[PDB]
Amino acid sequence: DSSRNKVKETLRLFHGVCRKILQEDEAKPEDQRRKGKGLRIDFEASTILKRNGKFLNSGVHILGEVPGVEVGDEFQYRMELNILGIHKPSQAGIDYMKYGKAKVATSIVASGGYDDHLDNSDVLTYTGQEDQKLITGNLALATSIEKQTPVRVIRGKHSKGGNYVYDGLYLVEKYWQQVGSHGMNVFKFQLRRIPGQPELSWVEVKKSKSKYREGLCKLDISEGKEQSPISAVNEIDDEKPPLFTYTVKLIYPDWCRPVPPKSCCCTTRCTEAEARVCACVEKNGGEIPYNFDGAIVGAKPTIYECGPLCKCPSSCYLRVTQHGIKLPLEIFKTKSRGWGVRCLKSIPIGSFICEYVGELLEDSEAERRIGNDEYLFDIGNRYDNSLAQGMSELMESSGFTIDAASKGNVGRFINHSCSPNLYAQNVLYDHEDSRIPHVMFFAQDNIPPLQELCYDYNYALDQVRDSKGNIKQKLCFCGAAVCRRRLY
Ligand SMILES: C[S@@+](CC[C@H](N)C(=O)[O-])C[C@H]1O[C@@H](n2cnc3c(N)ncnc32)[C@H](O)[C@@H]1O
Ligand SMILES: [Zn+2]
Ligand SMILES: [Zn+2]
Ligand SMILES: [Zn+2]
Ligand SMILES: [Zn+2]
Repeated sequence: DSSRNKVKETLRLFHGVCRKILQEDEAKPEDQRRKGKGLRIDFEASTILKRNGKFLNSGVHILGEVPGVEVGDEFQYRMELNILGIHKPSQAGIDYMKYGKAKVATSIVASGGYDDHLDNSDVLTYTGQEDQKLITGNLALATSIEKQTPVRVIRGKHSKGGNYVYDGLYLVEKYWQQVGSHGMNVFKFQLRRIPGQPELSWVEVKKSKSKYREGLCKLDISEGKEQSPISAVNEIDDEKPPLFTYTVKLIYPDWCRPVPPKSCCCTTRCTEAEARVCACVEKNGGEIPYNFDGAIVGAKPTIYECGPLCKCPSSCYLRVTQHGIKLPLEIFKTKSRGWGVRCLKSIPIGSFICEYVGELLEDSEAERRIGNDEYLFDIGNRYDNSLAQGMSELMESSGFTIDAASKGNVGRFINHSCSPNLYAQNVLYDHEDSRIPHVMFFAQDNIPPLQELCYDYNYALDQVRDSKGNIKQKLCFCGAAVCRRRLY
């Protein structure tokens, strides 16, 4: 029930610790950094979580589906498999457990180039293990043929971007022996995916790359304004996306034209390591809030980026959300929540998605809203310090509203979930007005491709009111195992 949430939170804690350790290394002068000399942030984070009892399913083998782990789930590090107890061994490709007097495989890691042909997508050929011997793992995978017991398959790319993918449950059908190219016998196993499971994510991505893709009903809702086109897909009905004036960047009315923020004195990328003063690093409380790869280290009340009069180059480490969308986004028709947003590739945890763009207005003007309050985003105090607290145990609301009813960007189409994979992060760079930060969405999960993007709308129950002025209700259809059942 809450096992999905405990899995996601466990991973979130792991990656938070990883990015903290890495931040710590990136703050050091290049000469004293450990990244070169065998820094293993995954192993340190792993150790920290283990020594605090954070590992799930430890000391127990599971055959078949693991609670809270779903088909399509992606992992950046192999040790995540260890932390969740999906796949116990540190290095070995095959994991197994006792079954009667024998042993059957519970899990395999097919690391590498995988076959990408669509008419064989349910079938997998797996190499075993100078001759390979029918012992331990190989023997267990062979016994799986006799028992017809399910095997978990994890696809491993030969880093950071969707390195391990859980592809679901397979049955082992046969095995044989042949000379490998190293010159000795190896074992080969044929597995078949069990019918009834969600489609493989690589299959969906592959089908999505075609121009004859099912349901494709618009090439670019951006109308050529975003640097990459944002398409629209509808496999549900024949409805087309709502019309609105697409707006890439937030445009300030004259009542809040930016007063020029306090600038920067660095001729190159800002970092803690370079020792002369950077004002923008002090704005962030003496830290760089991003890792050097662009990922947010961890949610904060406010992040300060370098602005228009900082002498920094575009690739400064404090310049991230200001460069706009980089992911290949698209909107698509949901069954019961109107239009939603998703991405055509994996999104690494910590990645910036997009801004909530629209017309800025004061609250008072906000309470007089007529027409569409579906696209009203109230700024102020969405910061969630849960993760920061959890990690510490290991180691002012705003009146203003963004109205995207008439003018906005793709962010207006992002739906609500009670178990969200995104969060809202306040960012300042072209001004220092605390009342009206940019609302920047970041990933708080490693997001598999084509998984719907969602954040917490954070409405208070029984405070959303009628056209005539009284309490209104709306049900939440987010489908999460722990759904709070009402949107407002
Ligand atoms: C900012 S709009 C998001 C895009 C919208 N779905 C559309 O088609 O234009 C918010 C509206 O989407 C719908 N919505 C978003 N999340 C929902 C959820 N979890 N359950 C039910 N409706 C949802 C609600 O009607 C809500 O008023
Ligand atoms: Zn800078
Ligand atoms: Zn600087
Ligand atoms: Zn600066
Ligand atoms: Zn819900």
